[PDB]
Amino acid sequence: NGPSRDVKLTFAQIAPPPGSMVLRGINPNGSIEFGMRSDEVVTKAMLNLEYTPSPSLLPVQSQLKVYLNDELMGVLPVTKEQLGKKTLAQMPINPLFITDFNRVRLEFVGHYQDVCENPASTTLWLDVGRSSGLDLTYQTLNVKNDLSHFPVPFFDPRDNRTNTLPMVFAGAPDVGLQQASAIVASWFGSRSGWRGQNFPVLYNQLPDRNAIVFATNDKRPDFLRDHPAVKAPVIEMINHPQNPYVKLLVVFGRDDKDLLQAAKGIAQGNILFRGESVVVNEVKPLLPRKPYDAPNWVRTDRPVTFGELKTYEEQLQSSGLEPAAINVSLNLPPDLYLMRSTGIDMDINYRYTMPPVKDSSRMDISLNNQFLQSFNLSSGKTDVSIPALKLGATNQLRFDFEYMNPMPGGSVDNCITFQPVQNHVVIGDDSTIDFSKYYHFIPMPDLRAFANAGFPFSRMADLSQTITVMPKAPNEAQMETLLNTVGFIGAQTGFPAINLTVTDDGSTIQGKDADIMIIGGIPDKLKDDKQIDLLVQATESWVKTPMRQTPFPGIVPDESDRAAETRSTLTSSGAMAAVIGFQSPYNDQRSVIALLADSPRGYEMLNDAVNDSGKRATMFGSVAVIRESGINSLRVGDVYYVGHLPWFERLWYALA
Amino acid sequence: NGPSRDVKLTFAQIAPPPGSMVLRGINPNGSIEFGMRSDEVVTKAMLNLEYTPSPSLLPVQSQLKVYLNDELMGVLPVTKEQLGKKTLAQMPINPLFITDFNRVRLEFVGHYQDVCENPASTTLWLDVGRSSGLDLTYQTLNVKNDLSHFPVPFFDPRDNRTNTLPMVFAGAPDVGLQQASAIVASWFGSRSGWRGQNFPVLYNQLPDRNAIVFATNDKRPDFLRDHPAVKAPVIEMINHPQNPYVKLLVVFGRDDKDLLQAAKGIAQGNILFRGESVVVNEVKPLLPRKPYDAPNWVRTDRPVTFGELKTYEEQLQSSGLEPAAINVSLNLPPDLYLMRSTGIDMDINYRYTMPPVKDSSRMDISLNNQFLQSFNLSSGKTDVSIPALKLGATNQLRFDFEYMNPMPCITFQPVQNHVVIGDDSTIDFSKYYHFIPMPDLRAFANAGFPFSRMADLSQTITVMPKAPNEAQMETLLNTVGFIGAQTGFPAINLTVTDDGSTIQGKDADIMIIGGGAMAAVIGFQSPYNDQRSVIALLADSPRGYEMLNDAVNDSGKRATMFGSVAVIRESGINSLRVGDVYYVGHLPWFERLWYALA
Repeated sequence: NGPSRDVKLTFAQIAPPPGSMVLRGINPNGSIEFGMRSDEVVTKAMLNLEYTPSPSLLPVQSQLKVYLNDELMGVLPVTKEQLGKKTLAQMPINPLFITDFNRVRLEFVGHYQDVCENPASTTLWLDVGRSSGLDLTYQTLNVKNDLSHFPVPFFDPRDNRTNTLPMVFAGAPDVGLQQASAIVASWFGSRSGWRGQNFPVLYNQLPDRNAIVFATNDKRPDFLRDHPAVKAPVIEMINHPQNPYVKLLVVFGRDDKDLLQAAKGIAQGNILFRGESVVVNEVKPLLPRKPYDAPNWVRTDRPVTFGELKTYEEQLQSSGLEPAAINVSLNLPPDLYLMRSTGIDMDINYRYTMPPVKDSSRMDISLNNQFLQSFNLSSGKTDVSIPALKLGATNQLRFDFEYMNPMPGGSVDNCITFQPVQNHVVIGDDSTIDFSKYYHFIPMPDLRAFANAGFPFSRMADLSQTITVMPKAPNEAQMETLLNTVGFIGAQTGFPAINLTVTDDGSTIQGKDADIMIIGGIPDKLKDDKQIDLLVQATESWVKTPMRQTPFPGIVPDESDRAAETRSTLTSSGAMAAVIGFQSPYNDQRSVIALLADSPRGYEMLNDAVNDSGKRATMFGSVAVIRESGINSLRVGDVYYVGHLPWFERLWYALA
Repeated sequence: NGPSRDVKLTFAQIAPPPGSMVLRGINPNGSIEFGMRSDEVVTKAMLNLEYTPSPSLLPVQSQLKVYLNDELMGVLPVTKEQLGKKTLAQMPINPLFITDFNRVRLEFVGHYQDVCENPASTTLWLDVGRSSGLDLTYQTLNVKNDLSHFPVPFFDPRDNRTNTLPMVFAGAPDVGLQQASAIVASWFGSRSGWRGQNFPVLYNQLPDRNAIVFATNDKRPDFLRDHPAVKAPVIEMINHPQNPYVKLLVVFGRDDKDLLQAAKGIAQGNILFRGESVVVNEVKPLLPRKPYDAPNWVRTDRPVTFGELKTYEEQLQSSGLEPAAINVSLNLPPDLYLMRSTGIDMDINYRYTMPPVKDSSRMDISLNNQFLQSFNLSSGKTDVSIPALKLGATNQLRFDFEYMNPMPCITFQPVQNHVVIGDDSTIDFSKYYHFIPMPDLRAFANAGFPFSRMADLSQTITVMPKAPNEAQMETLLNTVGFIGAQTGFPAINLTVTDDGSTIQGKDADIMIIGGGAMAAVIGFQSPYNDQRSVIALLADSPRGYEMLNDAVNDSGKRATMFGSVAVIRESGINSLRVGDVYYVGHLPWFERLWYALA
């Protein structure tokens, strides 16, 4: 009935970062994870395995077991012909046991002797290659047009892929339509988060996937011509006119103000979505946002507990003979002034299963893949000071419990066989880390801060102090750039950009206390700015190169190194794009971030760089050149500080 | 369909000859690391091994495991016929798992008993001969003509070999063409610093490899007498007319001024390179270079943190059962005055995994394989003083963390250890002075110091013959590339001349190139300025020029150059200190008085 879709899930993508897995007698389990959308059903599942059982393995006694959601799918005994050789195995997977979240676990049973044997012998291994995969077939279901499960058909949280959500307009959008689409894109990005954002833009065209359609009583796409006129903003979930398995979210309104009201209702009142059509009556902003109040950032009004940092329950606990590391994500306001702090105070309350005798078992605390401190297990609330030099906008805290498991072996005459006992390790939810004793002071421009948190615009999570400058009649590429650059900011903040202001004149921003975002090229007034270190015309580009580009500089800007050495102007037909940042001429505390492209291919490259988190993480400094090869960043230009340092700190640190 | 290249690698750790690599229970791992050029793929790979397993090993329980990027390529179980005898075993390597950086690991699983096994038993060993290695067959690809990867096909950073980059002209170059070629060679040497640099020169002959072609409207090579006339300096990436795998970079311009502008654009504005052709419109300098601002050298204006000495992240940390040594490279300007103070102060912050009980675990600090001082790991700050007499050449600072790994029969899984050297560790060089007697060829052969005091070679004039030969251009390109490699910066402001009358009465250093085979390097004081100097690169025969270039590009030969005059002949390299001795610098009066009194 519904359309089908064949996917191959290679172990290198859905496995631990190495991709491969060596199953031993002491660590016999290894799992892969995959989810299923609420509008899809698996009709055919097959697990292809490429593994090499160790020689010296007893053939029929050594086996490899495959589990799906703790249900046995089959067993692969190690035939004598397979000892020490690469083997190809096809294990069918029953679709009746596939649910929203699915774990496929490989269990290895291994024996090398008919007599006394050591489970931890290093000769009992079976490594599964990363070329192994899980072939799946998905069939789309005809879900009913109910506005409950509102995001589900468009963004499904059970799907870990990039949320590709097309947006359909009648034509070139006006300022109000651009603002409403930006609000919707920001909300969808905040919902999708780490999965990624992608908003293809179609003008008067029906797409082949689930999409959002913006319509007005006057300006509407072709397929909505027969739709009756509306008296209020109406949100309808209708079927695709040609594909009943494709859903359309039609945001209909009398005009741009009605569409804006509907977008705000989507952003702030989606909990009341029901039926097949909803009319938005009024959204009342009772309370404004405060600086640095993004839901995805660490609160700075009081010490934050580890419970408020975990994203899912049972995250701060691990079990097993060798328990997996515990990871806590620390997201901070990018302008936290930590250049002077000796260290950040962190009180850790950790519980573990004590080994019977004193050994070298320990718990290792690692920040951003760097070892910080170690605590011996054979020893309440421990005080740990983490240096602030390596604290960025996005941080990862890892707690590794290295266990030396002393298992007896008896004597030479008489052996003993033991059953290993698993260990339990817990990091308490009462553990706290304090970030409330620091000020907001950053050496702008910081394209790293931009690409990591949208800082100049995410200082207010609703983007109320941000103005976006767009061309008069933007095309699909420019609208895609705006939607993607708003969606990724929404993803980092966790809050939709309800109060974002989009302008077109380019001169109304004069004398306004707002950070500026430029998409369709720098206006004439700001084009002659002396702080711009990179400008891209249709085919002519010039850049300013710093005196010294240290690969790993300290947090101190070192303005002597950042001084521009030479300015080189080059012209070519090859595509390029750039993101630049400079001080606003109208306010010393404000900033301007401009996304520049010279061609459709340049816009494609810029959009890909914005969408890809890995490509974004490579942006730093003041200018980020995007080419076919990749992204190259320069730390060039003047340094201006945004924030307020009280005179207490300045006087205290004047005398060291 | 392209050319193929065969290489043979050898295990990294191995041992000094005539030793061999032995894998034991403590660390049964042997690794081979190699990088891949972006224009090459591996067509056939194979690991040849010559190993002698211990005669007291359980045969089939003991195995050899080969990994490639943490992917098992195969296993080599020990056989009863192989116990105590030399065994030759081959293991194919799948090219599908080869990436930019590759690691081939040999893992040893050893067993001598069924119960009560001691991992530290002396009977668990596997000797691997030095003849064991990896046989690879690279194949050259036809890469796209994109300047976004501008240096990739000419100088590949992932290539560890010497970068041989032929330079093609149209004839005897003029002064402007010489200057532009020198700028380009300086930039390429700067990009390929610690690896060798060689720039063969051809006058009207296309080469068989990647090359840089300099052409003007009036003067073109024979194969370029079809390109339309250009109205601006143009840099173009084109295929070789008879070999689509060779690739050429064509620097086309109206005249020598346009070629110079294109060279400066290559040196500075390479971040804007895109497409198959770029047009350099204007390279406008804004700021000059201060002395001793070469990026390769340590800062002399403020204390240097260890983070700024890092070439890659995670260099200062190491993990494992026995963590590997941590190496920091220090390049010092070869004029610091260290005849007054005892040494150089160091502040070191290091964190480590504490052993469960106090033992003889220690950290060793080594300077150029010379043991300096050991510290004990038990409780982490540390203040050290380093004597400084290795100016110019690169210095390796090694931190070796040796753990005793005490034994708690009973079988246990060993726990890995983490050692970290802080990025806030500080070494100081800002509060010193610049003073050494200039007429030393060691300073030249190590850093190009008289000319490298300014990275851009602003205060340097080069004198060349009227109609230079291929060898006469090659020596200039080689020396400018060597200076660029030592500095880390292109020589954009280098001045070349054809007649010696311009250098009269100029406050700038002079580098003269002129004339069985004899090659001589002469250094003496500049007549027109007491603080300047002149280094002459003289050679009579073309063979003499060739051996001079070989000496200047060979590190071992450069290490045998000292004094004021060096003479290069087929019998060897001889250098005798002749002439007077004078000093350069700005030593204060009271410091001079204190030094004289001391």
